Amino acid sequence: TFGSGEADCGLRPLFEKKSLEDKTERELLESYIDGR
Amino acid sequence: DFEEIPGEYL
Amino acid sequence: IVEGSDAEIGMSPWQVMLFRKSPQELLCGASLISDRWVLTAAHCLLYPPWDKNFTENDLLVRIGKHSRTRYERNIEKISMLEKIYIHPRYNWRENLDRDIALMKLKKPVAFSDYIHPVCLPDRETAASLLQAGYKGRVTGWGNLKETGQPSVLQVVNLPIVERPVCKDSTRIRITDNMFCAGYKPDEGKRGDACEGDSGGPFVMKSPFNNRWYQMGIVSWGEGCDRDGKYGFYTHVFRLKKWIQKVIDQFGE
Ligand SMILES: CC1=C[C@@H](C(=O)NC[C@H]2CC[C@H](C(=N)N)CC2)n2c(=O)n(CC(c3ccccc3)c3ccccc3)c(=O)n2C1
Ligand code: NA
Repeated sequence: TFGSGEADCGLRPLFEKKSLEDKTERELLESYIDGR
Repeated sequence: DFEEIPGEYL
Repeated sequence: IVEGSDAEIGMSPWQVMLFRKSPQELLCGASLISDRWVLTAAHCLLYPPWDKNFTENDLLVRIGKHSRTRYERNIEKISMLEKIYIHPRYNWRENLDRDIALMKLKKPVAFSDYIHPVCLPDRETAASLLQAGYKGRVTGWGNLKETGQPSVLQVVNLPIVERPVCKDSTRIRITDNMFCAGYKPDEGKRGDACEGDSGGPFVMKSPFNNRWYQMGIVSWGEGCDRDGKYGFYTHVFRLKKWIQKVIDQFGE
């Protein structure tokens, strides 16, 4: 909702939930100087 | 330009 | 979105189409932060200067959408706004400071492969993330060129720009509730949000819990994809307090 949203907030059924990556996610991760 | 919506919506 | 790419299916599940019933046309972008609450730009709803004043009646909400034009038959769900809440100190008269609004659906929306909400940030998310250079992502069904229209929902990843640049790029008075985004011309990389992009989200994926958060709300700018020009976004974090206020006041 709020406080870092809802709960299942921001986990996409179609990527995250099945551990599939979209074609440009990397881009971003590589900017927060490369992810987790 | 928009395709028609289910009237149930209006 | 100017010089962007087509969305992938299920890539942006929180995305919403602000749809005007009559005539039948998209009015903006927007986002599902919950199964009963949508976050847009206050200017998608009120703009006296332009004789804009959407009442709940004038609107329907479309979620699950990928294709702009077509009714997405078994994929999307269409909602009716129950209530609208404009940011009390939203400044339409000047610089669109606090461009933020909430819309509470007449009934709970159902989560799915195509419909699932974005996180709203905490103080520490925002800290680690909204740092110049860090990339975020914008989506819309808006203009493809300052001066076509997409067939499919559009995507574009843009670097957060250092405050000073924001400022020396315009004549408009920027506030702390604002952040700007894009490439510098040095940078030779393109992409802007554009007309009909308002209300959509500027999201970044946390690299800590690798959750997707809405950093921004597409607000304003000058032209679309103009050199030495940036897109300005409402600062969600900055308004989060306003945000639990109304949700825990009359909400889901
Ligand atoms: C309701 C409106 C919302 C919004 C909009 O087009 N929003 C939709 C688009 C705008 C362009 C975008 C972009 N290139 N990223 C992103 C989303 N906005 C503007 O940006 N201007 C233009 C703008 C402007 C005018 C003079 C100098 C620089 C920029 C502006 C901004 C704040 C206050 C007034 C006018 C304006 O007149 N309005 C009125
Ligand atoms: Na540019």
